[PDB]
Amino acid sequence: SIVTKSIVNADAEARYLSPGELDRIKSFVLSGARRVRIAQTLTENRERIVKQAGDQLFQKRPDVVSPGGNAYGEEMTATCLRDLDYYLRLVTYGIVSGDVTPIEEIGLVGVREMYKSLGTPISAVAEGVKCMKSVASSLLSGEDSAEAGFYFDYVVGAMQ
Amino acid sequence: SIVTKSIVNADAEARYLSPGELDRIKSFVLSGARRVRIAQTLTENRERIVKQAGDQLFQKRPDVVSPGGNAYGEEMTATCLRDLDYYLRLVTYGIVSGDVTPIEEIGLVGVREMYKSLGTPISAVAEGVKCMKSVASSLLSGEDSAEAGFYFDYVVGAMQ
Amino acid sequence: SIVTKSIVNADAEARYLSPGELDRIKSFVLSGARRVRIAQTLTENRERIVKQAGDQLFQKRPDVVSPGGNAYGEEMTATCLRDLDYYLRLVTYGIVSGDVTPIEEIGLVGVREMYKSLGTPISAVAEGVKCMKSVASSLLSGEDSAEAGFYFDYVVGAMQ
Amino acid sequence: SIVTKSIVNADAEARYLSPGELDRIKSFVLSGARRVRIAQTLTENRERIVKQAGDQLFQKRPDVVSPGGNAYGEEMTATCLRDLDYYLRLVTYGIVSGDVTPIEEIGLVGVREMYKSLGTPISAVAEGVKCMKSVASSLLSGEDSAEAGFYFDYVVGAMQ
Amino acid sequence: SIVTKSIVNADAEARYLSPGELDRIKSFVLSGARRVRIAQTLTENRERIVKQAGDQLFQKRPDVVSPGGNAYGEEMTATCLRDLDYYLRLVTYGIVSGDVTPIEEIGLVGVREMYKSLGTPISAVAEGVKCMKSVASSLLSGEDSAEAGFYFDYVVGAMQ
Amino acid sequence: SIVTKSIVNADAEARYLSPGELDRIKSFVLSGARRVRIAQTLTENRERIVKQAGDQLFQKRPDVVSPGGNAYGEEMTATCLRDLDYYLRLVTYGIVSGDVTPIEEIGLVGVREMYKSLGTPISAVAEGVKCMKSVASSLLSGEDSAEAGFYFDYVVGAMQ
Amino acid sequence: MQDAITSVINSSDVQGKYLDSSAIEKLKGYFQTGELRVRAATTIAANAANIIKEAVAKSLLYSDITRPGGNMYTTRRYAACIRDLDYYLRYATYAMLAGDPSILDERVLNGLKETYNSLGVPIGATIQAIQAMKEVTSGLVGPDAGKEMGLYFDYICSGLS
Amino acid sequence: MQDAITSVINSSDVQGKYLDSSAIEKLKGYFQTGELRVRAATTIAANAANIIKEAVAKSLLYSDITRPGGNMYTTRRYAACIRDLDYYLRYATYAMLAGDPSILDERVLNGLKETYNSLGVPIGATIQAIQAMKEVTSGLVGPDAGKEMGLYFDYICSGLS
Amino acid sequence: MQDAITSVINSSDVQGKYLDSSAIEKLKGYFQTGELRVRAATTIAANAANIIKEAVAKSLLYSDITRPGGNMYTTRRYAACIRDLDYYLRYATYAMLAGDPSILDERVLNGLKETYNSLGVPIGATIQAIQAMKEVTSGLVGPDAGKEMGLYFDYICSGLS
Amino acid sequence: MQDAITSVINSSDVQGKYLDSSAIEKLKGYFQTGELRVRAATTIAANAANIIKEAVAKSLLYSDITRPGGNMYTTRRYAACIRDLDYYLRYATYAMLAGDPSILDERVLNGLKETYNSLGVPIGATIQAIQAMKEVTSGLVGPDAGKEMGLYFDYICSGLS
Amino acid sequence: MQDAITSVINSSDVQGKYLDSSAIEKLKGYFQTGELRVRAATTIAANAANIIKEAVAKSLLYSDITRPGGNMYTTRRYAACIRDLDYYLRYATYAMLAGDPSILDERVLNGLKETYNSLGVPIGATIQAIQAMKEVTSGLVGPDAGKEMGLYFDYICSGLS
Amino acid sequence: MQDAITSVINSSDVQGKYLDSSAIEKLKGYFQTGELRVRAATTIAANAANIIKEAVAKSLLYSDITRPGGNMYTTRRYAACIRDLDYYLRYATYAMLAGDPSILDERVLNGLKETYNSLGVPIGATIQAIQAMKEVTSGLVGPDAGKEMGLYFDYICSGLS
Ligand SMILES: *[C@@H](C)[C@H]1/C(=C/c2[nH]c(/C=C3N=C(/C=C4\NC(=O)C(CC)=C4C)C(C)=C\3CCC(=O)O)c(CCC(=O)O)c2C)NC(=O)C1C
Ligand SMILES: *[C@@H](C)[C@H]1/C(=C/c2[nH]c(/C=C3N=C(/C=C4\NC(=O)C(CC)=C4C)C(C)=C\3CCC(=O)O)c(CCC(=O)O)c2C)NC(=O)C1C
Repeated sequence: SIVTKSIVNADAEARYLSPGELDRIKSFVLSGARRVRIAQTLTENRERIVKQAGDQLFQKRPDVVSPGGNAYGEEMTATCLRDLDYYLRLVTYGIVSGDVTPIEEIGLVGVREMYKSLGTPISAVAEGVKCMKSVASSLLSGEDSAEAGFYFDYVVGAMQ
Repeated sequence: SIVTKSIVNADAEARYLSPGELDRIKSFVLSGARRVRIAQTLTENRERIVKQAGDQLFQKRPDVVSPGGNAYGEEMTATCLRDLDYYLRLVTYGIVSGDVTPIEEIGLVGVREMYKSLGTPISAVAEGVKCMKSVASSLLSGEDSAEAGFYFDYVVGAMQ
Repeated sequence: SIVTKSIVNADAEARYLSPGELDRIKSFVLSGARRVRIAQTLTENRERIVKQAGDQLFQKRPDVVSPGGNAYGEEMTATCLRDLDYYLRLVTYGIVSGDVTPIEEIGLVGVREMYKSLGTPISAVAEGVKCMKSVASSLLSGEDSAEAGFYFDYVVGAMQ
Repeated sequence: SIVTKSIVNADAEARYLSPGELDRIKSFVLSGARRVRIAQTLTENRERIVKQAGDQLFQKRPDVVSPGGNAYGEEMTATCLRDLDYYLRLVTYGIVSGDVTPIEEIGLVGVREMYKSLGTPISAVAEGVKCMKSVASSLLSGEDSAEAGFYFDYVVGAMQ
Repeated sequence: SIVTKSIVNADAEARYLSPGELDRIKSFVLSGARRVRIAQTLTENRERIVKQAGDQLFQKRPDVVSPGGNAYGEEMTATCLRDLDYYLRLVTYGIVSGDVTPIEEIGLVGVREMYKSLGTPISAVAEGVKCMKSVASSLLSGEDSAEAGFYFDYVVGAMQ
Repeated sequence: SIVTKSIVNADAEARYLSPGELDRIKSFVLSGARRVRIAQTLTENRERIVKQAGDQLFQKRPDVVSPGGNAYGEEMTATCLRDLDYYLRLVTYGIVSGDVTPIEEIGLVGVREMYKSLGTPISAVAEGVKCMKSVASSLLSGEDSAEAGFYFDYVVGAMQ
Repeated sequence: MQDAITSVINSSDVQGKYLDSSAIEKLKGYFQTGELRVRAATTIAANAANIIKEAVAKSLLYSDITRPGGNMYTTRRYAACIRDLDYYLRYATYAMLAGDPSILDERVLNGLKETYNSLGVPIGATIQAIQAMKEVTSGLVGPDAGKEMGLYFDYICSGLS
Repeated sequence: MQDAITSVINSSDVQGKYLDSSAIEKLKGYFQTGELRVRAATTIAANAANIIKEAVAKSLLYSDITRPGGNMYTTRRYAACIRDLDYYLRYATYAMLAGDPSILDERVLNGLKETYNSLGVPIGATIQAIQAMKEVTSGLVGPDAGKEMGLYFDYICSGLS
Repeated sequence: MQDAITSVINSSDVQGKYLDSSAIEKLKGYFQTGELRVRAATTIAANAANIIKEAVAKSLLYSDITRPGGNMYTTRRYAACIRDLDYYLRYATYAMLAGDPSILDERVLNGLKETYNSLGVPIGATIQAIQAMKEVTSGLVGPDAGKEMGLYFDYICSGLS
Repeated sequence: MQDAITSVINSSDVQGKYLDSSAIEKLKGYFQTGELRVRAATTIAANAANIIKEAVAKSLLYSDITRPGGNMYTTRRYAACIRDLDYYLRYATYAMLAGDPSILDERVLNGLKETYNSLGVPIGATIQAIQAMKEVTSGLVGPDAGKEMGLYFDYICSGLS
Repeated sequence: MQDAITSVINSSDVQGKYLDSSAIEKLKGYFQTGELRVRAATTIAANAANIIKEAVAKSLLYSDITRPGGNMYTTRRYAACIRDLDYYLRYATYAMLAGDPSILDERVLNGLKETYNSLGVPIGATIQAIQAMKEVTSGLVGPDAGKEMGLYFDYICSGLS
Repeated sequence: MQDAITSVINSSDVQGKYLDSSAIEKLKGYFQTGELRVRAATTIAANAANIIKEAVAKSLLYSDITRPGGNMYTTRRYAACIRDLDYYLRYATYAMLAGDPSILDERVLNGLKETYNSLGVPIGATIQAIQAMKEVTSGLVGPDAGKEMGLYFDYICSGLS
């Protein structure tokens, strides 16, 4: 969270928090309800954001659906949409934290080593997350949608 | 400002800004009017915040007013209240910036070397700024007053 | 070459060459003719090693041949086989040098940044070079073939 | 040995061995018999290479044989030829290893501190080893002799 | 002492002492009696050097004697003259040592942190030690007085 | 000199000189006449200290006088006694300086590289300087002799 | 090194669970006490040099510990001791701003009792000095912010005893 | 290294002047365009890898520069060139988020023309590549954010020519 | 850190003995298996990324260890685990090219069981993963090179158990 | 970096000459003024903070240089300026204790006029401040020590002009 | 790390006591033996390379320790052993010049017996070599300087046994 | 920093050309002179300390340069000069083993004439010393290896003049 981040930076410089740092934690705890509602909307439309984005994936990157293809059918294509639910969950976490750090630790540090091991193309996972983004920016209005989207675009961009 | 600070930190890590950093510049430009009003109130009540705080200084630290005393009369006591106007001005600067950096650069880096040269006691300058604080927290309500005060207390605390 | 490499390492330790280093340059200049013949065979069968390996690529990774596909037809598929001729040429260079350094400098440092820019999958370029390998190990006997192959396998392995 | 040396250098760069490094171990294990024969010749003519070189030492550096002299007679001159047998033995070790490292560790690191302690002149030990060299290059033909000699000249040169 | 200091510097450079260093310990042990007499004079006139200097302090810095004042009467003014006896004692120590190191360790490292905690002005402690200096340079002739004074002036100067 | 040495050390710590450092320059300028007399005695007995020590060298290390020998006769033996006059001169320099630094710079840094180039044994130059020492400690009484000797023994000891 | 918000997120993640109502509850509970924490936090920074002067006065001064042969005698040791007091106060404010005591188990109490028994530092006079620092702070941040702050001063004492 | 806000503060300070109405005017003018800047800023981060692929395609590819003996031949030089393109785009976004071109005079154009004439890098093909990067960005951030962004791409070109 | 050749040389040297027929025997025996070692060595480098993908598939995947709360869950821990597998395979190839297991006692197994019981890494699932890596390699280097290679995979297992 | 004693020694050494009567003369002349130098040296260390306060008061204060837009405005620049004054005084005392101006050509004036014209520092107001520092010192060390000291303050001025 | 002079000063300071007659007594007693210490100190520096050659000859040479498989066999180990002898002699001279054995408890014997039992160094042959170094020194510095010197050689032996 | 083999490879690569008969010609020509180079290379390493002693004797010794006030007077400067001679000989052997003079333009002659005119080193007496080093080497490696070696000694001289 940005509380952790402001404590860690002040501790490093062996001080108490600055004015600009106490204002940043205030702006954050008073945005906390906006956050908890964006997250709630995304957790509720879980099944939808994943299935509709996976359906959309197989129509922009069709190469990964069977001839050769890492998602090779009934146990595999299921696992590809699993991984999409793993990043949807890390994105709600990030939004209530005001911080990309729980997405980084759990799913972005070492993401290239792991997917080159399994033989999965990572441009295709980035494209998947870009498709869940759209399906979420539909279910979300004006400023809630600009905010959830900051966190989907970071995840996508750490994947290529 | 916190814009400068967020650019400098991203550049150092050779990246684009984070979600939590773009939210921090948004929270700041939308607080910008609250800032510009707190500053305006303090610039307008300039003569008052300085004279009334100086009058109050000479009643908590009386030792500095004549027997020995660095503020020694008509040219000196005038210069002591001058220095109080120099820190009032650096405090309004800080509030509209959301940042202690223009107070640090202009008046806090090297403040001990300079006052031990002139023979001025710095506990007494810290006490002066603590007195201008009070005279400002009177002229300011509820949350404007908690905010101007974050910046007066930083200046005081870098002085002892 | 391994001459350059032995001079650079002795210079770094500010000395003349060791026994084991003068023996290594001797073993190398007396293998020089074996090298120049392996290279000659590969330069002569240039058109064959490239076209037959490209034909083989499109049969193990078919995904890259048209639906979506980076090699998208008459100007593109031509460019994919071009890139195969660029790495065949860097491999003959390496064999006469006894050194992977001219392959590294010209085509392996920055190969991931460049292919993620163009959108080319690098597993597919590694697979291409693995296919030119086979078509070369056919045209080459017993020990010439074990040697050319050390250099094809290094290039492939720096690509994933 | 050069096997140890190639493993240590690849491990340091956290990799598998290069083409040029696997060729260097191959050139070495196939020279292994040439090595084991040069060593065998030197181990067999042990008594000869030492006594004849010591006899020759006392005729180029005569100063060390009695007036003052570190080799001062029946227990001392015996010990001077002992030390010559110690470096003959470290030289055969080096030749079968393709490496100066067993000569360095056992007899060249700290050789100046030790001889300045005992009062022995080291130019005189270097000259001794230069004399065993000659007596060996006689007993050895064309290329065996160029090779044993790389290792005698390194030992001599680390001694002044 | 300068014995400790000369051993520490030679040990650091892993050597025996220089000519210039053995001459410096000789000059020092033969001055040892001059030292032990200057110290003795100051230890004997202890009560005098402290009370007369404190009486003099309150006449150059009068601000510290009651209105506000850190030395605030019967328990406080007593403690201010205590601290003067603490630095007189560290000064005799220094003179017999030929070294400022026992004054530094016991009373100068951290002297600013400690006095800003208690609220004591340090210019006023420096001024106190400058007053004990005078009362000592009266009781001491020609060269004994130039020497005790090197050590009073160091203490004063590390205090502002 | 020890003036240079005390300035360099204070400058490094960006300060004025310590008590113990101003006492060390005083002890030195008041010993200055003792120094200038020891030097004068050695400069006057120049021809004697060199010829008598060289005559003595050839009787403790006789090996260096002709059979093989670096001092090989009329131009060579002359040059060996020259080098003895070079170190006598650097020793008088050192004594008036209270410092081994003019002996180090002019004749001890690089003394091993230079003598192993010319083929001169350095134990033999150390022994020469040990012989000029004796011839000087005869011409010098009680404490002048203990002092000149600190400087002859340093030179000898930096030579083996 | 976690505050209340990441504490909930990790507990979710080892179960592979999205944030449920129970987790949203704990979360809204921090965000509610949030403005409380920033204000008390400022009040301590502002009164730092001062809480410490008063706490030292009340417990440590004019005692055996400040007289020759005591662990606070010499200027070096007096200054190294109020440095420690600064560390205790700064870190207890951190853990309150965080809502969680793990910065204190991590970067403060991690083998401190061992260091103190080694250098020969009196732990009892330190717990004495922290309990006073506990009284002066609570009588400056007010009651709501003080029940909370006290927890972290108390967490320090129990890790030293 | 100043943004629009500290630019005004310093200009005040060399005169020893408090912030006057004129300074408040310039200040409110940044704070007004502020949300505009954060949004365009995100849109570039999001489309970074992509603006560059399209700009390279349009200007640099299948030319003499990519064929043997050209400054973009070898993988090392192709990767070092889109690295430079990344630097230009990231820093132009910075200067727009800042409202001021001094980060670009400071950390980007500071003696670059000299470095480019030394290593033998073609400045004309780089200005070509930046002008294309200028077109692709403006046709993605929209018109309000694009008049502004273009200024900073243009500031780069004039410092290279 | 010795291979077969220096092992013989040192054993000679603590006895002050020249290389005798017995030592020449052991020496010629390495030089004979030498070309065997360079070839198997290449075959592993060439198939490294691949031996590991297959070994993981066979032992570690779709299990409790990859699901939340397992030591291979999170990308950081999945990548740190196949990194370890890379270390085991690279070092077993080293020790075979060397003829001797001392690089493995030295730079791999030196207090690893202690590190694994500390971080909480399952040793049994690692020995499981190494035994599979043992099967895939032997079925790629062939029988002569495989009796030998297996010794070094086995040496790792016995130092973990 | 030489004092009077090594100056004589080197001049001897480039001629391969032992110390002659002329050299002994110059040498005894330093050793004679030696106690003079240690005393004046102490008197400056003792009055350092003070010479500088008085010199600043006399030349630099209440002027354009201390008011906004002047090179001594801001605390950072006031403190960096009396730091320079400290450097001038400490080094002039060094060169007097040494008997020779080479520490000043070496570690002080080595391209300072260039640095001062770069940062925009007024050299005339600095020579003004040094000449005052020259007056306050001479009126504290006394006449014998003052003819000498002045030489080194003057050596600084001529290297700045 | 204290010599006789600071030993007395600290013992005074933990009591807050000025230097009394008893302390002045101990002090004058060092200053009296002082010229004795500087002279013996020079005589060892002058004869250092030599005390060691003779001590080695008498105890260590032509034995099992110098023959293959002995801890002084190889040049590296012969040179590392007379290095240790140099350390013992240089530090015993230091402690005598100091009047106090604390430099030896501090920078020499601090866990050496542990290091020696680890590397496999024979302590008995080292105490043998130090006792010989004890005999050669005393028969070169003379009797007054030798009762004293011996104490420090003996202090080393008792810390190794 | 290229030898004859990479010189040919790069010249091929800026043209995007495979190795043609002309390139194979130049290549076989190095591989043919190759054993020649390793042997001459050994002969210099073996006689290094010696070529230099003889070259110094012939040109530099008993002259003005070794007497007081000369650039080779003092031990520091005598040792720094035969160090330079070592650098010239070691690097000329490198460039011959390489077949190409670019290591000498790169790591030896790169602005040396400037360094020599700065420190005040006589270039004419150095070219004198290198020409002698040229004569002693050729009269030790024999004629085939000597035409070649001389080229590199000559390349040094022309870069100093
Ligand atoms: C089949 C092998 C793969 C494939 C390749 C492919 N490459 C390209 C475009 C380019 N490739 C290069 C490569 C290099 N330039 C170098 O400097 C080196 C080192 C010697 C190499 C290997 C370059 C520069 C280009 C760009 C073209 C140019 O001259 O500027 C493409 C075309 C991309 C496009 O759409 O424009 C393709 C198809 N395609 C695959 O999918 C595979 C498996
Ligand atoms: C003629 C070669 C020179 C010579 C030699 C000489 N050596 C010795 C004494 C010793 N030499 C050694 C050497 C080594 N020990 C090792 O560990 C190694 C590495 C394998 C070597 C080379 C040692 C240990 C000794 C000491 C004897 C012992 O077993 O302890 C002497 C005798 C010195 C004495 O006076 O006691 C001599 C004569 N003499 C010369 O002048 C020359 C040219």
